[PDB]
Amino acid sequence: FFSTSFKYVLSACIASFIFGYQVSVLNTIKNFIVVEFECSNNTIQSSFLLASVFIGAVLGCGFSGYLVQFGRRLSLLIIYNFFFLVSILTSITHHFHTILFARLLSGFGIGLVTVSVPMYISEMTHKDKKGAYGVMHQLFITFGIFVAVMLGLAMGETSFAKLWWRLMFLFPSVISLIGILALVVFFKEETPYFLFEKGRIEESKNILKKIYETDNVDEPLNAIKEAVEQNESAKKNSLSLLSALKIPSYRYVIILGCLLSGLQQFTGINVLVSNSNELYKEFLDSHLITILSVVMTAVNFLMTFPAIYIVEKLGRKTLLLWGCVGVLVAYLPTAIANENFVKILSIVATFVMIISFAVSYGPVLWIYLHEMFPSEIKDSAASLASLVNWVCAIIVVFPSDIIIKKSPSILFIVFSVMSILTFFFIFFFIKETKGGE
Ligand SMILES: OC[C@H]1O[C@H](O)[C@H](O)[C@@H](O)[C@@H]1O
Repeated sequence: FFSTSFKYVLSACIASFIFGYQVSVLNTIKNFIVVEFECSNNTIQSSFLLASVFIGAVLGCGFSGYLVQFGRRLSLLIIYNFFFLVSILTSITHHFHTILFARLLSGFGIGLVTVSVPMYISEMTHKDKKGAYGVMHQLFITFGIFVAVMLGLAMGETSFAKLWWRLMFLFPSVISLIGILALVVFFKEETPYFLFEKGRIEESKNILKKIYETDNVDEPLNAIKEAVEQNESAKKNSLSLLSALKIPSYRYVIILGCLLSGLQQFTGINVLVSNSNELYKEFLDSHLITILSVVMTAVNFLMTFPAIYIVEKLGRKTLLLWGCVGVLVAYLPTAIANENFVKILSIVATFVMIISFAVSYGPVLWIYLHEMFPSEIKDSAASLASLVNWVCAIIVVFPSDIIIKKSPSILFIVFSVMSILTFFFIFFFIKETKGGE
């Protein structure tokens, strides 16, 4: 291996770290902002504010199609400028209105990352290393979440606090300023799949010529030529944004693609992300909440590492099924228990689900998505599938908190039904991809 392939992956992964940090920055220092702003109406406003990121990420995943059409060059570059300017706005805080709009674009930006970065990795790494390098995207999403917790709880236990949580929202602007200037050493080249948009064939050759340092790249460029000629034809055919529902041959991929992306949220990951400091308040103290959460995100970040190597060994379908097994062992034993014995099962729920998610479904989705739909439909369908993920985030998180307050037994039971449904969905429909186009 030649680390120049990984070099371009890490440069795009700065945007994955800005996503993960934006997701949980406000979710940790939420209580601090309440002090200035105004429980009660704050609980309602805070839920509205949480939604703006999910509603914005839907619109981000939507736009990162019209945007990616101009290249993953501008697509990534633009996020770093945007996120630097959103971080400047989020940091200037006064009232809910300002921070709702600011955290709506922190969601629009986040959306772009979910489509743009996995596509960049998928479109520059070798067929055989595609999965592990795509796993990097999640490895920095998870790292972004944990960093936010360690940075925030650093102030935990004020005048030198009001000038700190402000400095926390501003942190991703410096990271974006790093990433933007870092894509001056890297972003003088765009992924070889740009052969279809621009006939810069010699430039396309010189991309793979540096990636693996092989001067004769007749193998992947003639493989890209066959994938580009399939696109060149479809444009003359005029295959619409849809045509998936119109053509049964294309419906089986768009529907299964959207279904798998949506089923990621029907696991209960973002219930533990957005309500880390809230869901544990039911019994556990404020001193305990901060510990069980800082350990959780550290575990979540650490568990993404084993996925790097086992995504090419087992594959994508083999890993997906194992994640659905571990989630049944995390949900069903806790579901019947609540119809010292259940206090132990609380820690089992805390980590068994986190452990099985970060190594299995978490990264696999964002890499399996850019491995499906081998033709022009690729970028197109990969944007709408990732949008369903952010649509489902609203569909899962919102009712989950309502149902946790009324009956937790029914909640863990419905999540175990989905844990059975997803396993048998992957086993019956989901393909296995280890190298293609
Ligand atoms: O690690 C947690 C994260 O995993 C994935 O990236 C999901 O898409 C995201 O919604 C979740 O917050």
